Amino acid sequence: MVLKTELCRFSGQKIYPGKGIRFIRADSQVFLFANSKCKRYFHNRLKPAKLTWTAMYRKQHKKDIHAEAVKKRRR
Amino acid sequence: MSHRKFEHPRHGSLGFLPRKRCSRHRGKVKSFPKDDQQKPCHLTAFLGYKAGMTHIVREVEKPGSKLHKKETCEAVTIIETPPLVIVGLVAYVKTPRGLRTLNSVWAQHLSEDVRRRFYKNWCKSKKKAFTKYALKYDSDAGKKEIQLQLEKMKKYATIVRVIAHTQIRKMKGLKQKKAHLMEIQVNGGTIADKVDYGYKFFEKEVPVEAVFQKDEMVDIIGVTKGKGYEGVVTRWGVTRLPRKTHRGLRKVACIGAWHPARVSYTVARAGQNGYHHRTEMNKKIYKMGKSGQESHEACTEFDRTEKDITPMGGFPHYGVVKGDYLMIKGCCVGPKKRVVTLRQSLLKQTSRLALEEIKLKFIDTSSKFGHGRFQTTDEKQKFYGRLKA
Amino acid sequence: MSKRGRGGSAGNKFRMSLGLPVAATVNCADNTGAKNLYIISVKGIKGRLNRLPSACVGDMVMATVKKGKPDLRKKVMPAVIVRQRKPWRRKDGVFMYFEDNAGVIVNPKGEMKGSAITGPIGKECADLWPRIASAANAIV
RNA sequence: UGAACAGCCUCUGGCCAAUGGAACAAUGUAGGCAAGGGAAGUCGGCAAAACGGAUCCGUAACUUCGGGAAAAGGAUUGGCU
RNA sequence: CUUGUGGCAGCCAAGCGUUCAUAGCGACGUUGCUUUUUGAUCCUUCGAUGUCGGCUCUUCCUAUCAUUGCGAAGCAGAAUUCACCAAGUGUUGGAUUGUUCACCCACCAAUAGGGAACGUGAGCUGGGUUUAGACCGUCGUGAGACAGGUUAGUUUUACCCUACUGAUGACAGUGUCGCGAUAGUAAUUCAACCUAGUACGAGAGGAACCGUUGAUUCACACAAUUGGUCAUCGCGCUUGGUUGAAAAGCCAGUGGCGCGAAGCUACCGUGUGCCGGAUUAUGACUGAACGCCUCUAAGUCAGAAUCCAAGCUAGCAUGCGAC
Repeated sequence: MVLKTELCRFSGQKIYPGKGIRFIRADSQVFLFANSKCKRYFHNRLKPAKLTWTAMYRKQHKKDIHAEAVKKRRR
Repeated sequence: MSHRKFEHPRHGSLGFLPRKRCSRHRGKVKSFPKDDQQKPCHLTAFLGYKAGMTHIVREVEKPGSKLHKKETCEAVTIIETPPLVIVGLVAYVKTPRGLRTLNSVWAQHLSEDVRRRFYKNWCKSKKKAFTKYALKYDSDAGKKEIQLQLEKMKKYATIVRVIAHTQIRKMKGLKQKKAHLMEIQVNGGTIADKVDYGYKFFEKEVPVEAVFQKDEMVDIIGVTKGKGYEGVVTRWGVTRLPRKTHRGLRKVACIGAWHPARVSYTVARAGQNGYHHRTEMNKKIYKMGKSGQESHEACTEFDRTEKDITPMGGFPHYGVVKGDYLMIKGCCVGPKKRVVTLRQSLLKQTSRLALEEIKLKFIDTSSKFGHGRFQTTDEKQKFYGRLKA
Repeated sequence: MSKRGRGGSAGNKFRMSLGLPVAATVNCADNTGAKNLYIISVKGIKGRLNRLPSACVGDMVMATVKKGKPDLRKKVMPAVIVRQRKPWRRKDGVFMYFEDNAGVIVNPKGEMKGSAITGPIGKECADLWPRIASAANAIV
């Protein structure tokens, strides 16, 4: 598909060349934001795991769980 | 001076001075280059409807400034440019009052062409089977009339012109069904040959590829988007008057001087803005094509992957392109769903702007904001749907 | 009569968004002991009526030292803007902006007047002024 | 709710009469918001705007020792259990 | 009106300038022009022409600061200085003062000078001048005065007519496509690269032409992008209050907040902005007048940011053609 690209360091999405906004930080780090939604989160100090649109979330569930213990007078 | 010797250049051009409503919905170039070139394949203009705008990335090449070569983003206007039905060969003889038509020839078989044309051009939106155009002549009477014109043309050396009309009925997405009759000049060789060809040329369409060559600098002429009625500030580009508060903000202060008892034409005040005829010159025609049966699409992998030139979800307020397309450099005058005409550059010089072609890499036909690039990526989003999407 | 050229910078290569008018306070990104510069004028510009001269990344700028050590203080020296918080557009089409607005004080020879840079330097600045480039911790 | 006879919402009591309809253009009037910069605007920070309540910490040269003082400047503030 | 006073431009040429009156200047004088100083005047207006400055915007003027193209030089290069055609196009930001003016800082190709009811108040501001309050100093017995200072002090009305701006529009009817009369008219400036560490120069230094690329300022568009906007009250969040709760919502003159398409919009985003001719300045040709000789008398060539097309915008609604 696309062979020349950047990668959004927030929302994960491929950024086309001739697109996006790159924040140059004072410590010389580069952060790549696909669009204005992406960069607002960074400025506001959102962790991407903090359910932003749900960026670097997506983590596995498990199943249900037993009725055991958690204070119920057994030993 | 008289007062304050700190003076500014004048706001708003005097060559773009009457900012007022265009006479017709389609711009009409008032002169054309002179007949000096190839035979009546060379129409000097073609018409389309501005579809919207897209973007293309092209890999430059120059050396003067610091950075050069490598990819560059570019704006490009996409225009749907259907093949156009040339109706007639019209004989305009030059006079010392400027050109005068002697007669106009109309095709041998019009019965749908003039009937879609007719809610301006004439009037009434196809009701009871009416709005009348002349029906084709007696068989050998009408043919004789055409050849009588050939004699007149070939004795004074007529500047050959063509009446054509835009068949917008080949497009669907644009809600207008109404053909626009227009005059496009024919350029080429000797009078006898060009006229003879021109008779045969109304018995068949003319495509995009046959009027413009790729790379060419083409002046694009249209009528700007209508904005409505607008202030001084956005009509002439004057300053706001500056204060904390002030009984006029978006205003000019003084519109003359005491002794000439009359307001100048050059002073800036409000009025209509937009819907103005304008010419915007020297636009590189990057690509000409069409959906399926002209162009391929793209060449796969590095070149680019196949991407239809419409953005997914269609152009806002236009329709969806699924036909002819023409990539003309940068911005283009007009809104969307208005006639734009392309007419070859009068300054045939070129010189060095582009010169060399500059192979199409990316189209930016944007389907993004979290997804996109046709088919597979759209499928990925649809996977997170399915039974309510 | 004609003033003879050189000095004033050169023809940028892009059209750039003005971020710093006159009378702005702008960080000193070198270790002369100066720790605040004041942009007073722009070295190269031609302006017009009412409109404040404004400068941007890579431009040659005129500055006075507002605060720091008294040796630097209240002297007027040329400066080059190394960073500006207003976006710069590169040819490729990505927009690059910096965290802070900073300039360095520079010699009239275009060599640094400062011991070292701190923070990144724009590619644009390095091209125009190659002796800012050879003072650079980082070039982006 | 909250110090509140503050504001806001509501009870009780009282109106529904503020000519009505349509478009909702520029231009006004009245109300908001603006990236980056931050008074360079201007005779002048005019008002917009920001600060703001409180608890804790911290508090100046000076002074008629009473004050300045809520100086400045910071941090804190929920739901629920 | 006038032009003493002011400003600008000449004539003469004693001198200066190593030399050398006249590259550039120019005494003692002397002739003009202008109203860009201010008076003189009372012509006009006191049953009423709104003062000054600034803010803003225009047009014009040239005695042209720059740029275009040129002629001088005590122009080697180069700074620089002089003169010409020329208002085509620019001619700046701040600090302070009500001050325009002024005076600095700082940029620059350049930061020219003047006018338009001392341009510009039913466009503004109201800071100065110039009311009523008031303080101080001086003068005055006093009341008061002050070309002395200082502060606070109401800016009314356009809907009429024209101008201008845009909107429609009756001439067989109805309607098209054109033509293009006439009017308006646009691009500007700079640096880097190359030339070139070259020409030139003893060295120090140090070009331009041409070839190249972008910027600056202006103009004209457009929303791909990017940024801004939110009344999609679209979605989420949150507080107070209100539906007993649940759920789904209501009210806070748009409740507040984070986002937000579509639309609009930003040298706060992008892209684009034309070349032929006729000529000027000026250098020339041939060549008399003036046997020779001369850009000129006759004839004639090259030639400008000029001008006129080209081109671009109104489309003659009282021009017209074809259909």
